[PDB]
Amino acid sequence: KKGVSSTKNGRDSESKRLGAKRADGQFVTGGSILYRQRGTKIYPGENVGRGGDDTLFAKIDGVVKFERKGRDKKQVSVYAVA
Amino acid sequence: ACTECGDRNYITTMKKFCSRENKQTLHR
Amino acid sequence: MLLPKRVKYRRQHRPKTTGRSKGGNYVTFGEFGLQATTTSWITSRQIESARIAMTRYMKRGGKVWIKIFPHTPYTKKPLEVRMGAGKGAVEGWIAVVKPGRILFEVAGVSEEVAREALRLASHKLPVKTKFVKREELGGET
RNA sequence: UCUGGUGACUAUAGCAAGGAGGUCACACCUGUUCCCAUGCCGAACACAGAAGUUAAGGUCUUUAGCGACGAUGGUAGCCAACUUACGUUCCGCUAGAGUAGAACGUUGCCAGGC
RNA sequence: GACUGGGGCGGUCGCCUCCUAAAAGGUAACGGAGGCGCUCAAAGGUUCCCUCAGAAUGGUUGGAAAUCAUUCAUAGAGUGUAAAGGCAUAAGGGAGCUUGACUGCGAGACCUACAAGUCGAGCAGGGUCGAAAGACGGACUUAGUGAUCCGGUGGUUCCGCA
RNA sequence: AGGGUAGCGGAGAAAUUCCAAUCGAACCUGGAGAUAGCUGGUUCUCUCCGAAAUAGCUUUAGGGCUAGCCUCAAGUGAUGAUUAUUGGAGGUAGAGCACUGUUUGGACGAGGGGCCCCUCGGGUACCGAAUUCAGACAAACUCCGAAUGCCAAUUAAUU
Ligand SMILES: [Mg+2]
Ligand SMILES: [Mg+2]
Ligand SMILES: [Mg+2]
Ligand SMILES: [Mg+2]
Ligand SMILES: [O]
Ligand SMILES: [O]
Ligand SMILES: [O]
Repeated sequence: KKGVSSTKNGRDSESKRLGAKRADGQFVTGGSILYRQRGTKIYPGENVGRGGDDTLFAKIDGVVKFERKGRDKKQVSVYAVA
Repeated sequence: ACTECGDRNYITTMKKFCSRENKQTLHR
Repeated sequence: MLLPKRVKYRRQHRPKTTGRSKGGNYVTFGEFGLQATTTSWITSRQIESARIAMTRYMKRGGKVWIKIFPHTPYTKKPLEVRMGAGKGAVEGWIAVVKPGRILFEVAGVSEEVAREALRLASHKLPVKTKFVKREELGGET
């Protein structure tokens, strides 16, 4: 009946709000984040710096562009605003 | 402690800056 | 009731599957085989009973297979309870059958005795059935 | 476009097998006095040499046996709409995977020898 | 004391990772699986160097378990720690030297009701490694935690009831 | 009959019983219009606009606060919305076995266990893994991977 007697598993509010935070064809400012992740689900290219949680940003203004490298693993690479 | 003679201790259970002579020192 | 066919769990609780549709899964081993056609899924107990039948009525040995195995449990919890609390204990195992699987297959016999044993099976399962000959797949490469 | 060094390209480059050549490339290679170095060891790294050789590494030729690529067609599924409560059906977008066909024994840039 | 498939007994009350979660995020349940309330003076930083588990066979220690020995071995190992993500130029394993586990800051972005949290190129000071470019503001990533008031210890360009 | 004990009390052969028809602590006045996160009630017409029933925290869940969602007056000034076109992040449906783990029947040889022969070996049903043929299964497996949606466009039409 009621109560008897169990777990209570369930630790259900556990959130961090990852993902992507910009898109291709998007002007962007220095210091701005593009894409949170972990490990290297995306690598950086040019005009980029990474951080102590595998975040990504742009050291300099420009225009975001993702790319392919080796049939598995991508990379992101700002290129110069004209 | 320090040999700038002022308590700075990031410890719990050494040749480095201390901001009184711009040097780096023991502490300790 | 009885659950002879069993395995290492890997986990004892699982969200169910409930069937929608498919075809396919032709015969590959024997000659004659049973095709499930319609609305249900299965427990092991049933399959065992069907095997008892299909082994008796065929003397002369006569070969049988079961192309499927229940990889899935079937949970059902204490008697006369209020709902709510944690998912219940194990009672059963399951082998889902969309319309198009081929449960039972045989060879070594003629066309008749097969067909009888298969009648005597399909009365002992939920699903409507159909009798089939191995003449063709829908692909041979 | 012969060789070599360095770059770019989704392994169509690869992997397995076999054939051929070297004192101009490179390599094996002789040796450890010095540079230096091996947790034992000049095997490795490194320095000094060029005695012998194409065997190996590496280069070129050919192979489609392995792996990667791979359409077109039609199928499952599904966005929208009509019926319907039917483990739904009919109609209009879209369009997989698996698979056959076929493709594949790389392609180009810069320098320097030639 | 609240939840509470009436209430009670039972169980839980915060945080980290997954799945349910519907190809961005977010998204509950007395739904399903696991943990944390630390550890390190090197397991940190930096310059160099190297590549494993497994398998085959011969050999003392013979579960072929111990080190050897080559060959095959596309990462099946290992990654301080729980799981997902990640890594082979290594983020793993060893050697040298050190101790950036620094000071003052911080444009600009995420997140979110708020309070809090997260990341941060770049400037200057003054230094470690390295030949030099260059790298370093803790640990591959995330959890390892506690408002304010009050009390205490040290310091000081502060005030101090004529 | 005449008298006493008076409520933070008295009396009680004790039942929480009696104390001016009332007693889990009488009665009247005053504090006092006590308090109420609760129920109930709220008075004359028209016109314009127009929701929500969620997130978080809450000795909180039928209350509250902030954000959402509305209205009004200023301000901004085409920034918003739908569609088309291009690009793009993720990994569901589906499919599949290349890792994880499950599984059936073969092939099986690497080799064993006894019962038995030998007595150094033969080992004659079951098997591990060895290697493989074919066929299957999955929210917490993925070599793969749709439709939809989501993010932006010194882009275009409508509004
Ligand atoms: Mg009395
Ligand atoms: Mg009143
Ligand atoms: Mg409000
Ligand atoms: Mg499925
Ligand atoms: O009142
Ligand atoms: O009142
Ligand atoms: O009142």
